[PDB]
Amino acid sequence: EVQLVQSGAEVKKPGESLTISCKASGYSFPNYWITWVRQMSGGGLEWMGRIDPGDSYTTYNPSFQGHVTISIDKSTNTAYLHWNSLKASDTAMYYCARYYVSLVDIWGQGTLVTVSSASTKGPSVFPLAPSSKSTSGGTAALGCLVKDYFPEPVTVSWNSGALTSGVHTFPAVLQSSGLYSLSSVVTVPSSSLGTQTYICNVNHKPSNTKVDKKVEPK
Amino acid sequence: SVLTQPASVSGSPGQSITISCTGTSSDVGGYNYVSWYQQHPGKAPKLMIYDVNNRPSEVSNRFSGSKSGNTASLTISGLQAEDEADYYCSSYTTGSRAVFGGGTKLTVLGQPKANPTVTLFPPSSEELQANKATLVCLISDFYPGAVTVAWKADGSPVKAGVETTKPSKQSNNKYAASSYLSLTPEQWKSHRSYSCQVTHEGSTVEKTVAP
Amino acid sequence: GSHSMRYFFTSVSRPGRGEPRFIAVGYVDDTQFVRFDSDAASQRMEPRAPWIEQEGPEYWDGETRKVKAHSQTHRVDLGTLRGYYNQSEAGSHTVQRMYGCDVGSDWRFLRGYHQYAYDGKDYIALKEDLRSWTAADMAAQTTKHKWEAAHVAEQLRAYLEGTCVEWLRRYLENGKETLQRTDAPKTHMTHHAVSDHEATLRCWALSFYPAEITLTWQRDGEDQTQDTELVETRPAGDGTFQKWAAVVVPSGQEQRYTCHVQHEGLPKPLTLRWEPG
Amino acid sequence: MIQRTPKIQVYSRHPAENGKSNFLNCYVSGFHPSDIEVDLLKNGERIEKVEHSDLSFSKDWSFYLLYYTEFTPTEKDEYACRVNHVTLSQPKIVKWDRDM
Amino acid sequence: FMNKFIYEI
Repeated sequence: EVQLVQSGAEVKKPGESLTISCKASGYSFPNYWITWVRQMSGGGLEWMGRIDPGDSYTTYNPSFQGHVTISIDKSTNTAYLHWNSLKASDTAMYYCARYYVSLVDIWGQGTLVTVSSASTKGPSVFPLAPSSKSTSGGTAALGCLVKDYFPEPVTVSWNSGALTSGVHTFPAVLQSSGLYSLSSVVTVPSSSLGTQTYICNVNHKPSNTKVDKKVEPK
Repeated sequence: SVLTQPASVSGSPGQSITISCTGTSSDVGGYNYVSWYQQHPGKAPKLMIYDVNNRPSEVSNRFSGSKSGNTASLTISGLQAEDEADYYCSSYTTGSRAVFGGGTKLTVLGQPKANPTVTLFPPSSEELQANKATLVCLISDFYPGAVTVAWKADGSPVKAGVETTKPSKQSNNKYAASSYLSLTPEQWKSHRSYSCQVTHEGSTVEKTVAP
Repeated sequence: GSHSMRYFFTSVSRPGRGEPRFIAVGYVDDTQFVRFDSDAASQRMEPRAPWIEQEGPEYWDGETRKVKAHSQTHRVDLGTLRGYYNQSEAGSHTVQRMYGCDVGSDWRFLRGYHQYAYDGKDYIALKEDLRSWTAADMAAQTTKHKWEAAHVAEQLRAYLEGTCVEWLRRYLENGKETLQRTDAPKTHMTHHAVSDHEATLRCWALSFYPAEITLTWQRDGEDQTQDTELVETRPAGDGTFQKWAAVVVPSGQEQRYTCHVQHEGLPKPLTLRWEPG
Repeated sequence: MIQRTPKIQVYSRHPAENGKSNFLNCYVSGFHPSDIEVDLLKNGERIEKVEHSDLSFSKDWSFYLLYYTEFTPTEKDEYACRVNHVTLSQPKIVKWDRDM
Repeated sequence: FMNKFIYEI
């Protein structure tokens, strides 16, 4: 049983160069090409190109021709995919695959590359006050808006972690600005808004940011 | 793209579903080299069916393949929750190449329908004090995990500065998503009422906020 | 060439009787070692020589996949060619393909070839330089432009100068006792009187390998080609070959005639005579 | 379409000796197209279990095949090869001569 | 060892 083992994930910026690799463990008879495939977030499988390990003969997809270079080292059974200059459109998952005669029979585990142009920025936290029209005799929703931070992740606790029931931190959104934003919402009984204090605690490790925002009724 | 698959199919556990894969006489109708791959979120494709109806010994015999003319079919019998993934077909073309389908998202309905819970927050005064205005529309506890969010200002559709996440599994295996309408303090005060419209399984729920 | 590996593919459309016949055979010199028959039961590439049987499961799965890819490509070719020549799928048509390589005495690449025929006639062929095509008619010009646009010649060249030679070398070593042997011909002469004045001298060569051989009759040491009957070299059925040559001599003049045998297993040519009695 | 007439040779694998087992061969070659019927006859009757080689062809694209079966010459039994082909006006029978 | 590459006529 042969498996393709790709190189680790890459965090890059536009203009930088990149080379991801794919080593085929074990041996196989020379009946195959090595194929590189791009899968953008939520997209299908895009055939980028392929190479014959025997003679390094390379075929590219006309859409990827000239933007990327595929090479091989038959002495180590390692295939390479090289960008001369990353463009931040290349942010996607990249798979190597083996095309054996008439079939793609094995896939590499994938190499996620992320090309962001944003700089490290701590978030600004805004309170999401509970609606003054909250359900009397029921529950109310309050939270914190963690806005315009980079990079992932951010940590949101409530009342120094002493409040866990009702907490729902939503996954972040990636805006067209390159920065992230998320919201954490705690559902509390409406009868606690007048007496109990709710403090959200936003911690952003890659920028040494710790913000504690009080969410008060009105 | 070169091969045509349905964008999504659904099924109940224990039932059977079929995914179609349409090509031309040069790939699907010309050769008996149709392949099928299963892809769970975050993971690599895995070979399930090759050579139209052949199957690896390690792949469950609940998966089978067939072909007729220019359309190939994958059938999964006795649906289990683990079968919920993306499915891609591929065919041989001349020159020993391969063309892929667009992919099909399979949903296995393991829970009853759950209508979404929508809470819409206005821009905070702390944020308005910084010449910013963000409307936070949060959706939670819906199933199956597919919603579309449309924003409206006094009834007219607003598609500008809208950032929406995709559905994501909660701890209770229901789904959640959020949408952000970024505005200016002037645009926030220039309209009577903004609105977040969430559509789930045909039904549309609405939440409105005013200055 | 000292040694050669060749693959032969025949495709025969069968109107009214189902899928087209497909028969593929591979040879190392004059020795068949693999076969595939579409009508056979196994639907796999089968061995026909003892040394290729030592190859493991991946070899046979690979060859089976490659020959089935050739089988299905030929199935499309039959339809395409009928479209080129405007033929109404009611007649049986034949497609033949042959490719392979020769090596020199040092087992290194000497020449490669890739030939394609339609209905027993040349259609398109790779030139000796393995870079350009020779198209036979207007239909082959369409195939040529398509193959030039797809860089087919560059990729056939890599197999013919590379993979083909490498696996020939492997076969010649693993099957040295079959492929590198020389069985000198066992030779005898027979005498058949056709009348009281004439007789036929028949010079035999049997159980020889490889098939390349030369039988010549001489009279007073002069070649008698324009009076010699030669059957084509024929297979014995056990990996060896046979051949004979005959001349009609006047009764009493048999001692003037000699048969000369040339073969790789003979260091010097053999002279055969007929000894009345 | 090119058509070529088959050449036929009937012969034994080894020099025939009455009483010793042998193989009767019929070698058809140089014919086109590949549709051909070949039978081995013993005293006029068709021999049932007759094997054949795998279809191949020569440099002029014409085909060749080897039909063979196990037999034992008896100095009195007649053997032959019946061949039929589109290029033939009638089925051709070639008797087995031990001296050829 | 056959060729892994083949193209339609």
